[PDB]
Amino acid sequence: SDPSSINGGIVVAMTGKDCVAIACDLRLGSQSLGVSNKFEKIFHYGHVFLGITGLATDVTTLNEMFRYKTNLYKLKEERAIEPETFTQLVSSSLYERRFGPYFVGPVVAGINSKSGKPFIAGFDLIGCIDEAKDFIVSGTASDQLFGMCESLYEPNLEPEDLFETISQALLNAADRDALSGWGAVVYIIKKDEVVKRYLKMRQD
Amino acid sequence: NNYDGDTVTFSPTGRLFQVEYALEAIKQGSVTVGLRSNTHAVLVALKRNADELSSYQKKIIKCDEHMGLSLAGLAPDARVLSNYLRQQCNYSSLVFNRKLAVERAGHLLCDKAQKNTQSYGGRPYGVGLLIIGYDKSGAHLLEFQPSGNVTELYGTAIGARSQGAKTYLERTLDTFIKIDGNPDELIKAGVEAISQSLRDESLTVDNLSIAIVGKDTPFTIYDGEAVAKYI
Amino acid sequence: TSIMAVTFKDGVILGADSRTTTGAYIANRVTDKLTRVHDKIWCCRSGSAADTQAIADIVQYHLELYTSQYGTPSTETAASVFKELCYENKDNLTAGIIVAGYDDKNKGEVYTIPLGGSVHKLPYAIAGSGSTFIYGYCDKNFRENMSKEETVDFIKHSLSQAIKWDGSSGGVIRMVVLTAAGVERLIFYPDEYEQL
Amino acid sequence: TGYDLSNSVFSPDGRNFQVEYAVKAVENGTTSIGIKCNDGVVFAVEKLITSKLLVPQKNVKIQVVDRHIGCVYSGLIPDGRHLVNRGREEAASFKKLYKTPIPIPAFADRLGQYVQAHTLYNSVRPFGVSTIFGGVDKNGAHLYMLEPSGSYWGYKGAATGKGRQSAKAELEKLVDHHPEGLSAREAVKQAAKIIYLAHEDNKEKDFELEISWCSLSETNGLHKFVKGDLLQEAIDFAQKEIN
Amino acid sequence: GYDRHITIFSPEGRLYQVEYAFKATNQTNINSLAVRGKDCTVVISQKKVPDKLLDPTTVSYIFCISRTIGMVVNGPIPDARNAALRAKAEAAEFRYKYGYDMPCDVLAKRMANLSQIYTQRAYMRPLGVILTFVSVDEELGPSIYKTDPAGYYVGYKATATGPKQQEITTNLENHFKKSKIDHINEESWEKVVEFAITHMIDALGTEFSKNDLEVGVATKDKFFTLSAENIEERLVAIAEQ
Amino acid sequence: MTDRYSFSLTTFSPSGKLGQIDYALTAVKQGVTSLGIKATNGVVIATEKKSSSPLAMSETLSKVSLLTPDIGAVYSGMGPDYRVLVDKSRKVAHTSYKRIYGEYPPTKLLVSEVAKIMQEATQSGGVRPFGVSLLIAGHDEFNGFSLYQVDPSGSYFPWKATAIGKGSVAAKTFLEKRWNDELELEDAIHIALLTLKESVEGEFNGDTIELAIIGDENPDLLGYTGIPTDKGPRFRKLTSQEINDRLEAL
Amino acid sequence: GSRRYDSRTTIFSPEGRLYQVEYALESISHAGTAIGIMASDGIVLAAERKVTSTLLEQDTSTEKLYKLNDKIAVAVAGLTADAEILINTARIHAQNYLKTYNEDIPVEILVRRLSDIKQGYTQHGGLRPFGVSFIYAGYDDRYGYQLYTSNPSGNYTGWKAISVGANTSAAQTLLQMDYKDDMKVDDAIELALKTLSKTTDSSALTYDRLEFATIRKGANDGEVYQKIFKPQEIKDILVKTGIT
Amino acid sequence: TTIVGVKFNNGVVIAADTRSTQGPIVADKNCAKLHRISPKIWCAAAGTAADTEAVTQLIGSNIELHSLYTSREPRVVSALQMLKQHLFKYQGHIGAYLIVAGVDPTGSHLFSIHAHGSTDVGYYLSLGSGSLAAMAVLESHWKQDLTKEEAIKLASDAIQAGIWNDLGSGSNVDVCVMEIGKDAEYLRNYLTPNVREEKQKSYKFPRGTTAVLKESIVNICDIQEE
Ligand SMILES: *[B]([O])([O])[C]([C][C]([C])[C])[N]C(=O)[C]([C]C1=[C][C]=[C][C]=[C]1)[N]C(=O)C1=[C]N=[C][C]=N1
Ligand SMILES: *[B]([O])([O])[C]([C][C]([C])[C])[N]C(=O)[C]([C]C1=[C][C]=[C][C]=[C]1)[N]C(=O)C1=[C]N=[C][C]=N1
Ligand SMILES: [Cl-]
Ligand SMILES: [Mg+2]
Ligand SMILES: [Mg+2]
Ligand SMILES: [Mg+2]
Ligand SMILES: [Mg+2]
Repeated sequence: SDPSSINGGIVVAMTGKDCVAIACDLRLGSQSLGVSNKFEKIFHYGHVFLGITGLATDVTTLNEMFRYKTNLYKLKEERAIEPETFTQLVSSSLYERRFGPYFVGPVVAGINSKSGKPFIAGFDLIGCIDEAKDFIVSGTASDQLFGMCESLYEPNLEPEDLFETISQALLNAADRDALSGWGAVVYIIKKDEVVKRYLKMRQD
Repeated sequence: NNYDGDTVTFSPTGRLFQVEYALEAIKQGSVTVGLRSNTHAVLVALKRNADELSSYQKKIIKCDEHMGLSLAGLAPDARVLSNYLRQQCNYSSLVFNRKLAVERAGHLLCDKAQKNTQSYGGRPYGVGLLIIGYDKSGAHLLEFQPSGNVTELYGTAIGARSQGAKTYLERTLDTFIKIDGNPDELIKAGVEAISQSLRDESLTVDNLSIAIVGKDTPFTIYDGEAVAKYI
Repeated sequence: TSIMAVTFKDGVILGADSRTTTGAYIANRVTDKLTRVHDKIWCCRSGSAADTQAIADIVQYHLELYTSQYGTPSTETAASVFKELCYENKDNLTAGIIVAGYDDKNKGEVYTIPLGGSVHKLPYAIAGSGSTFIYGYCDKNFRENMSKEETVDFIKHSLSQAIKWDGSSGGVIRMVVLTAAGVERLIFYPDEYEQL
Repeated sequence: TGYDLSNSVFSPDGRNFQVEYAVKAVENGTTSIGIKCNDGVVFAVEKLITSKLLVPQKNVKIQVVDRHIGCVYSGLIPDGRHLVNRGREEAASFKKLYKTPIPIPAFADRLGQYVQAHTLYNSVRPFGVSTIFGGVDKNGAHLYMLEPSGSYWGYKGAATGKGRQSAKAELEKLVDHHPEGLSAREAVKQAAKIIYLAHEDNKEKDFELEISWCSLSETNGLHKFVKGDLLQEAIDFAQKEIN
Repeated sequence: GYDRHITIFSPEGRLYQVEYAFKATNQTNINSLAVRGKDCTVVISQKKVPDKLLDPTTVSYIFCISRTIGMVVNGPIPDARNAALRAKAEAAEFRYKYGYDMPCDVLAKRMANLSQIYTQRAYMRPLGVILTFVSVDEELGPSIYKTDPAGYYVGYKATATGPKQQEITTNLENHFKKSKIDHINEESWEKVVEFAITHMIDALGTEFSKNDLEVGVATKDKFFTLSAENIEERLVAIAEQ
Repeated sequence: MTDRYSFSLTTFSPSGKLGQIDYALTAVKQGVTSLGIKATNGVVIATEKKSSSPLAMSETLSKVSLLTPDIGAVYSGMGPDYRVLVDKSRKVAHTSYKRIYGEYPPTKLLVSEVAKIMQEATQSGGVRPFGVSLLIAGHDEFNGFSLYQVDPSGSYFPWKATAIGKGSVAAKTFLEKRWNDELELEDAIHIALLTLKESVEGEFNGDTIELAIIGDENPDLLGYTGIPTDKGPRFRKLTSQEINDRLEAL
Repeated sequence: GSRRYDSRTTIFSPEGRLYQVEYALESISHAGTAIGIMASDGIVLAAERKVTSTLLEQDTSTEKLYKLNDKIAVAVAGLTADAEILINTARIHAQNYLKTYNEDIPVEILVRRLSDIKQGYTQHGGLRPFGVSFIYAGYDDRYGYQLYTSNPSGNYTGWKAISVGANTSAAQTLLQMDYKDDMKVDDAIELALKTLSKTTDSSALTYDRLEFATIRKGANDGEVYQKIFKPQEIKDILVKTGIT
Repeated sequence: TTIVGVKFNNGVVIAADTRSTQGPIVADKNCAKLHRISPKIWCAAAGTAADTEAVTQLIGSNIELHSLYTSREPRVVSALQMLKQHLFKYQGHIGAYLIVAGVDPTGSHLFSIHAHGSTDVGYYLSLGSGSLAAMAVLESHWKQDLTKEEAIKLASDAIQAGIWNDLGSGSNVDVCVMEIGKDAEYLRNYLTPNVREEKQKSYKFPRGTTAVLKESIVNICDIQEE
């Protein structure tokens, strides 16, 4: 009944020293029934990464919508959209459905190509922006992720340390949620290289 | 000349040529006569045929139990206007339980015709109407022209050669107005009036069309052997 | 809310309390419920603050535009514009408005417009939650053609009682005097009116 | 050239020839007048008796708007009726919103703006009427006259149609000879005389006199038609003055 | 030659209908003048009542748009009243939406933008009027802003409009060349009206009675028109010095 | 009371000419000279304040208009057409950009939107083209400084420097000789004043000339402090005094 | 009424031609020449700019060659403002197709859509047609490399090599002479520039007068790259082929 | 949320806390609740966060266009009127509760506006869940003729009352001062009385602690040449 917890799932993002990390679980279900263990929730438009939790039809629809909009942006502007600008585009797009919203919890992550500055942001379903320095959490295990992040996180972590922190934050939060888990992916993002890692986690 | 392309254009002398051309269609139409007394009102119409195989075009239309008209000019425009009158008569009945006054019926036709003379795209109505009726103030006869001008009269005629019947009625005025409580004598005076507008052709059984409305008489149309009495 | 408008010999006086409430919390204790729709046509507002402001703003607009075209509107005309809004939007509004104004021809006039959108021309009017407690008092003490000082005392004593008994009413007693002389604003504080 | 073929086109003069052509239709029509009196207004009109078959007193030309305003016009009669129908809608919406009946100056601008709107586009034709109208409001009596252009002013006396010059001359005498003012009953008599004098310009066909009036004393500030004895008294006065 | 009937460009880059609307402006044969004092803005206009049958009190080309804004029109009265009604509506709507009185210059811009639309859109004709807006604005002080059928508008130190505008314009130009200031250095509006009438008399070369003139005065927080007796008081003071 | 002009008033003639666009360009030719010059660290736009009367206050008529804090515009041709275009240009910068992306549009895209509005007047029903050519100068983070011309057709071209209107042929030749890719903003203002003196007949001073720059960020003109990223408008209109100072070193 | 001033843009002549389309084509014949040449391993788009001024900022300028998506580009001949209206519509159509099917739009489908829009202006609405002719250069996995042209009538056709705008008669003769089916991109580049060099109304063909582009399946690991040539790169390819 | 506005001698000051919450969870610890409508018109927001941002940006956008159209600096009453008419139209469904303050050519102003579209005038105002705690402080310490320094002090004390006593409010105090004839000064994190203490332990993991199945490079670049 509650659209935000039919399919389940989580996204978490963190900043480090000259880097960001964004991670998500792979589960898609119909309440108790697990259906897919390959349903990725992180997409990218150029160098800007977008994680989306919530109702899976809206996750897919918004991915297709932001691909559409960032493609046209690029043709007209003659450059890739930056994370700060994309954040505003996500907010605008969500708020224009104020009274019939997409049931989602988006998370933007990326490095501004000009300034080199690490950037993350989170949103509610109607487009309010939380632009955090430290970390952003989203999904059915958001309480669990908040607890893990708030204890495990420290600022200015190197990419390969930040990988361990975000992975342990996701995995342990997912294991305390019935509707999250079934695999996990972690993107480590630096100014001009991006490493993607699939995590081994318990499959229940 | 240059000012007759549409109804929205005045000529330099203040004339509306499209309205005057619509007026011309009435003069080409077949003659019809209207007249009344204090008790009854009568329409008499000379119907026209295409040839000997064809029927004679109907000239008289019933609008309500107490009101109807005869036409001269474009018959489809008479159908549009009579249908409008039927609806307005009907609205007066359903909403107010009130038979529509004949004077008010004229005012409604005037205003309907007028809108077509002031706006672009539309055209004036190409037909003249003689409305008879009996309401709360007795018998009435109206003449409608598609300029919008509506006129209450004791008698009149419109169509081709209508000036002959109109002169007769102008002489007979004092006689036929007094024909009260005698429908057959009032029709006789109407049939004698329309005879003044005839040339070559004469009034036959399927040529003539008569209608009457009065005090204890609903609007009824007489055609065929029903009018043989008056020939 | 406790509001009233009273006609007297020289014109009309409008009076009101100054309290706005969200449940039992007093959101505003110095509210001005006496509002100008024209130079000498004012209204008393009760009910929803948002609704009455929205209506009063629209009425002020309509009468400004009336004045540009046709000169000064009558108090009856102002009451009619209030009515038209309150009646036609009765399903979506909670507004109890008293309209009061001064012409030189008609002198002081008071019109009350309750929830339904009906209009009632009266010598004086009372409205708002606190008015229930002063129907008795106002009926016994009102006279026609009172002086300015008598009418100020009549409103002061009346709203004092309305305030005393109604929790939804309180704060200061504001008044607005409408005569040929002009527009006078009066204020009366708790220490003055509570001891009456 | 071609500037006169379409409405709303300025000629090189700065004129709208279509509006000037509408005036010709007005000049072609029958004579109608208005007289402002002490506490009201009087309207009168020439009705040409085309035929004996016309029913006397039936084809009424003067029209009432609300209960306090009279309207009369010369030119295309249907155009006048269209304008009065609009006038009635304007007066109704005014009374609906503001309660009071529409003031005469307020009413005058409602017609004026509507007539003027029919000189703004080529998709419509200007009005082929000059309309004389007025009545009694809270500020007293008001008489107006409104042309095809949308132009209107207040008047002491007004006249339009084929007999307008004759009428205007007679109205000008009344203004000079009665500076303190004219009574309502006097104005009815004078209105009859002026229509009779103005009938020399339409002298071929005989005519029918029609008068109406609003007066604060004589009609309680409501529009009424002059009927029966008071009409015949005005006709007799008019018949005596021409002889 | 249909480029002369509607508002499209001629080969010369001209809009003939706009130019012909400017000529309609002078059809009334009335001259208007506007000047600014310290505390006020005065506008005067010729009043011609040719017909004795006219009610002279209803013959006017000065309009009270809002409490603060007055408008004098040079052009035919139907277009003048069209413009007046719209300006009144616009001024009232502005107050409702934005919570303060519409400034004189902003109304002038708005009316000029509307006039521009008639020069670009074919179905609407230009109004054959020049609109002179006057006020004492709460920010800018005494203000004169004038609109025409082209959709042009600008602020003025003083201005004149009509058949004999150039004669009035040069008369005013020469005064401000002497005084070397943007206004009439005078405390009372009464003396600023006297200035306006005096300099119109000098420029036009005609004397005026009380019924030949029509006066509008803008002060802080109101605009009002003078009665015939208020003008007579002005004319007496001019003659006595 | 109908808009029946649902058909184009600009059509192709047998020769392939769009007559109304050509005639609009003729109206632009009659209009007063305006110009734009691009420097390395700025852009300058300038024009003559042709006063219709000496009683008129020419300060109230602004030929050079701010569109966004970093974009300015000037014109040659019909002033009323320009005024409504500026209103629409300011609004479209918000509706089709700032309300979506939370930042002002880059110069080229705002130009593209203005161009679109002018193209539509060249094809839509019942309208004539705009009788103006615009010069739009602006700055944005990723494109840097830029200067664009926009014609009645809707066509737009980027320029290093150009002129439009009355004496544009002569003025463009003057700019070809003086312009180089190493100009500082002060050098461009100097060249702008020299170029504009040729096309002006009468008085030549800060009161008869209107000149604005797209230059450095002006934090003093921002109106508030406390947000490090908001550094102030790059658009600045030069004062009457600031112009006269540079006319002494001319 | 308004009928008086209606040009009637969507009617037949007595001969059965569309007046406004024919006159729009006459407009296009004066525009700067644009050439498209299709090879086995890519497509070339070459086009001549119309407004030679030394003060025109060329590196930030775009009047001829526009990008529709990553796989499809167009060369314009005619009114640039008209072309930009259509280009933005075509860009949207491509993204609507991508959103719907999750596949890049096939070239012909995009071309047909634009051509159908142009057709509509010739049959209804009473508006003037778009005074634009396009050369579409594109790739998809069905037909591979494709060249099309569309004109104001809304008719479109496919080509191995084609010109639009000025001197097309002369340009098409020269292309028909030197084109062969086994030709490559580098050879097609040379043919495109040589054809413009001979047909141009200017005294000499220079880098500042040209816009140039290639679509190659000669990207890293079997992908398709759109290269819009920079001014310096056009200057280099002019020296390489031996024109300057 | 705790938001306040306090009038002083030559202007107006507004303040707010920096916590946003969903249920009992703190979503953001350093929220920015002071919104710029125009350079010298700012407002503090409470209620639904997306709504307050959207409503201030829309009115701020239209105020900017109005300011350009009229060649005048924007007025607080215009922002007030545009906000209330918009909120009234949406019948309370746009959950924006705002304290609107500023300076303009007319003077200094302080208003509140509620979600249903009612507005109020005052010398001191508070809104949000911590408004009762803030209003208690304001009712105890406010006086007429406050200086700038006294008004900032009073405003921040009123926010602190909300921070400490209301669970809906917390973290830091943001202030904006708008004085007549001066630039508005936005003081982000004016007070910071809630810094977290050092943790007892570091939770940095040894590298290789997490089990991995697959690694791959992600292509973020465009299609390459040659
Ligand atoms: B009064 O109590 O009726 C008063 C009149 C209003 C014009 C200030 N109404 C209110 O205070 C209403 C509640 C109410 C009380 C009693 C009867 C009807 C309604 N309050 C509000 O409208 C309100 C409260 N807090 C914020 C905004 N609006
Ligand atoms: B304050 O407490 O009023 C505050 C003001 C806001 C401008 C930051 N409100 C909130 O933080 C609201 C509370 C709320 C919760 C649920 C429904 C409506 C309002 N929170 C949010 O708007 C919120 C919470 N999580 C994510 C995004 N937005
Ligand atoms: Cl506007
Ligand atoms: Mg689990
Ligand atoms: Mg399980
Ligand atoms: Mg109490
Ligand atoms: Mg036009």
